[PDB]
Amino acid sequence: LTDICHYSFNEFRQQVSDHLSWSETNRLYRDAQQEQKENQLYEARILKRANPQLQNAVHLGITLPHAELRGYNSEFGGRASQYVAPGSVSSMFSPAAYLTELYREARNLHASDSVYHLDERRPDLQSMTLSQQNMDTELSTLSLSNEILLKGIKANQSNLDSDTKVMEMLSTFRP
Amino acid sequence: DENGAQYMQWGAYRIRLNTLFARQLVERANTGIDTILSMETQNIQEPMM
Amino acid sequence: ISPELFNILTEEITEANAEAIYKQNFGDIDPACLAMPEYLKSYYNFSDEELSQFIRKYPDNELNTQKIHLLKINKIILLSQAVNLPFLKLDEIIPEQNITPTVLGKIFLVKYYMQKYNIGTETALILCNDSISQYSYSNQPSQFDR
Amino acid sequence: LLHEQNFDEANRWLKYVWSPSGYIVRGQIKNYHWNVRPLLENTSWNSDPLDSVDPDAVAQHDPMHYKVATFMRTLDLLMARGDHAYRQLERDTLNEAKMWYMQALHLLGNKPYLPLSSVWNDPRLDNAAATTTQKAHAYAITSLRQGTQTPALLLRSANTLTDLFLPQINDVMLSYWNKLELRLYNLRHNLSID
Amino acid sequence: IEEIDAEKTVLEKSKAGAKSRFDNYSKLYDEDVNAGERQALDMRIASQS
Amino acid sequence: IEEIDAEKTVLEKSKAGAKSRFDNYSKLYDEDVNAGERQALDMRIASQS
Amino acid sequence: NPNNSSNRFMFYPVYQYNGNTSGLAQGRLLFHRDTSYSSKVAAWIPGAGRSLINENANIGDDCAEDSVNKPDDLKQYIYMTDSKGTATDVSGPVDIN
Amino acid sequence: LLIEAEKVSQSEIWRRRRQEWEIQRNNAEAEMKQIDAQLKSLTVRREAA
Amino acid sequence: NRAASIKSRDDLYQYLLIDNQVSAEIKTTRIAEAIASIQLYVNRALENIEIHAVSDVITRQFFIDWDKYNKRYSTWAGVSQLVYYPENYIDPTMRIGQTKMMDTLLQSVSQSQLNADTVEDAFKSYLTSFEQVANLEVISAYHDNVNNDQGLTYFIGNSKTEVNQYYWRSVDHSKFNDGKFAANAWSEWHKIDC
Amino acid sequence: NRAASIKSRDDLYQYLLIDNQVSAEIKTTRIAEAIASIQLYVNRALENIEIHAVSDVITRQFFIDWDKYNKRYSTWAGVSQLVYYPENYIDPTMRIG
Repeated sequence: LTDICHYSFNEFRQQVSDHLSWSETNRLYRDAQQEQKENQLYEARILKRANPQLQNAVHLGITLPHAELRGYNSEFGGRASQYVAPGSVSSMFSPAAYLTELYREARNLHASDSVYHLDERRPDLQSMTLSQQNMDTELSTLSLSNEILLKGIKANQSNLDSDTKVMEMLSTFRP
Repeated sequence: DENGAQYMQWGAYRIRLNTLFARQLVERANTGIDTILSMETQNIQEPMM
Repeated sequence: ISPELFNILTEEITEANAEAIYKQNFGDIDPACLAMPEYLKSYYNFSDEELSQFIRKYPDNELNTQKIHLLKINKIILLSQAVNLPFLKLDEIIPEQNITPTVLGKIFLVKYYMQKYNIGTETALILCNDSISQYSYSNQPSQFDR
Repeated sequence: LLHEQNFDEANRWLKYVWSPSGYIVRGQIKNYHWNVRPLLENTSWNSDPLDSVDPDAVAQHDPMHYKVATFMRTLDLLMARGDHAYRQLERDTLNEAKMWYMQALHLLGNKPYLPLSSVWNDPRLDNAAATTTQKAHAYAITSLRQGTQTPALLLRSANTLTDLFLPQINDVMLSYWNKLELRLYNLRHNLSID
Repeated sequence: IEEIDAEKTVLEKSKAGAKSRFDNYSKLYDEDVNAGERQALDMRIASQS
Repeated sequence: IEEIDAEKTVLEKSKAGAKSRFDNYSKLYDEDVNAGERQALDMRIASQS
Repeated sequence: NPNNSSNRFMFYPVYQYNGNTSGLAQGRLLFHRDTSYSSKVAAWIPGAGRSLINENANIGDDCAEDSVNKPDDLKQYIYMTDSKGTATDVSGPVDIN
Repeated sequence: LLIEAEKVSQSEIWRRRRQEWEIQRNNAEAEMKQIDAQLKSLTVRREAA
Repeated sequence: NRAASIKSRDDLYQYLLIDNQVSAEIKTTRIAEAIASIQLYVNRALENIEIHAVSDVITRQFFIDWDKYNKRYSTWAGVSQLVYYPENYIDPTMRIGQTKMMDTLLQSVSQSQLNADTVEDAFKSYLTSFEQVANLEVISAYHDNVNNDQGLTYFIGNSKTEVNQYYWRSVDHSKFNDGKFAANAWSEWHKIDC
Repeated sequence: NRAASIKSRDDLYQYLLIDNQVSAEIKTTRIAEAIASIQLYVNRALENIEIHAVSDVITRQFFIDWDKYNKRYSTWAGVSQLVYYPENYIDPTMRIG
């Protein structure tokens, strides 16, 4: 249970006074093995379905309905709709790497830091949605760069209404 | 073993270390490659541990 | 435009002649499996991007829940397969889901202006004295926004 | 033998493993359809494929990937025979090309359909990146593996399990339908390979 | 004007020939060494070992 | 007009030369290895055996 | 059935009698399906006029109970359906022991 | 092992030789199509004269 | 903020993870830009150039595999596909864990002009080399650890020939479970030269 | 017939052994077309893709030699000529045995 994203130093800070260290590192290795056992069982379940297989029965690559029965009650159709050559939905396209890089990223510095990730520029990332349009279309990078700056200046520093207020006070600003 | 097997008695466990497959492969391998790669060659049995 | 297709598009359908002309146009297809859009994709032979537009989009939940209008969708599907046009237009042209041959005069006018002046499909719809559509589709901005 | 353009010998060497037409031994057609016995009966002869990154290890943990690999070898053989026929532009060899590509296509069947109407809502990044989703996910997979709980249907933990990503099908395998379909489309009109 | 169209055709032919050379040399360049050439380097280093 | 006929003759000559090159390289391409080259591969594999 | 089936998938029914070895309560109609989503499967007999339906159709094989134990009505043509893009023509019975 | 290395190296230089033969064949065929299209241009000039 | 030392525009680029000096000719998507921002942040965090890196998260499994697998999109996609679809990377030419038997077979078939009977003779030579190590007899052995449940074990092989070419192999006791060594706990035979 | 599951035009091609989607630019003879029909039928019969292949005729000598010798015209002509006219293939350079 969750002891692989929560490493033995994570567990060691919680477990200075709880138990002995040789028992802790045994727990670490056991749940580290348990993670790969999850990957093995879930994968050897789910790839039996993969629809370029089951139209041709001359393979005799066969599924079993027995353990298949359960995860549709558990994961609610997570095996049901497999997806085409990639888009914004797939487990192997850009938003998957993006999400699994966010939840490794957002704890590198402590949240009190000025250099902390969500603090340093980015409340906008946790607001951002994952649609197909965010994948597909190409806007100018400099346009988004002006946009994120207008967001941060309009946010707190002056409490303005819109971009025309920003342009007025930039017409004001000498120094 | 007498019949040609070898095994290590690891407490209550017996685990096989060699096989007589090359002995009984010779008869199958006489007439050609087709007989060697059969399912029939794959079902050659090995004696009791 | 074959004469038989002209008889299909010409005729008017009440509730009285409904199941008779249903069995004439579908044979023995049940309305239940005709209602689901997967057999529509199989039968009427369309893309699912195209199938976003017919009744509406459709997940396995009930969406744009019809009671029956299977004849009215049949006329407009066959017409669009003939004249090769999208479905904002054939929604837009006579939104009362009915056909009189002056609608066929209109559609000949717009197809002729397209060939004559070499313009867009919205643009000769302006020339048929019809307004600017603001409705968006095909993940693209509308006539208004473009 | 396939890389050296020697075709029928490569075909009879592939038939020692996976004959689609069934095997005949001394006049009698046999029942079985694969020639290697642990392919008939899946036998994981490597416990820990995720020790490192190795296609061989993951293949050893589940032999159905060896089945799929042999199948792709067979398709490569058939398309190569069709392509080498198709570059010699006499008419009977074009008919030969047509029957080879059709032989491949009825091995494959159809292009598979997926319902593009999906469960996927477009969530917030921070909601979808929740560690609660991951912890419930790992605990649920261990719970299904141990065999301990009662299956139920309620959208409480499915609020977490909705934002899991969906798996995608094999792109390399998807390439073959488009490739054979395009070759055969050039056959059906009077075009070349180019 | 008919002559000048025939000249556009002859430049189409030369363009196609140069395109074939370009693609073929790019293929033999990016596929830098074969399998058997690497096998030759394997056999030499096996002899050294 | 007599000049333009002589130009048709010079293109006939260049066409014949390119045709000879094409047929000769196609012959040496499709006859990929000789008998004696395959004999050399036979002698090497006999030495290996 | 080319009419009410969009998929190429079929049901594979085998009807079980009551009695002989597994002493059952009523008859039941087994079937296999490959559409993995759970549904209901209405095995409607045109000849007898009654249907055998199983709500929450299990994945793959399933147990669907016949109410009226009368097996002569299961001999004629059987129309199984999903009402979700799948129907299967069922005919040619064989009784076996 | 050195004998086997020499054998596989000789086969590889045969393959590279054959690839150069094929590039020469394609250049010859391209020049041939070029000269035919130039003949079409020249007979158009003849009609103009 | 005055806490963040920012002199120039490049300092602002390093603080905001997105570039202001790029000319507006460049077109990108949104998600790829956020990826570039996050990757640049992680690179600045691993170097300890931006101060006070928390060592608690750096020791996780993901960032040990950062520099090789997780830093780009392409290597991450390679690892993720190599889990679920190994048959795209299964290549029977080069297999990790290969004996010298298959090596001398491949060397026997590594030429251009291949006839079927050449393949047959190479197969017979491979069959003899398989015969030699299939008949191995164990003279004696030695266990590594003090007790039988852990540690390794080394065997010493005999052939059925005269002056012997003694062989040895190793096997682990830690990978034992359920009454049988998994097949990865064994090792290959090795030859002794003295 | 409803027994023959036919959805699309390619299904019709597989059922009738002759193509409807070929553009009319293609010219062939009659006998070569019937050959293509029969060869496509035999390929569909050997794969057991079209159901209920009778195993009585599959075991004959001709279909053991299908895949190598009898599937194309050219290999069949090669075998038939190599019976009656071996001297076209006698080459004193390479002799078997």
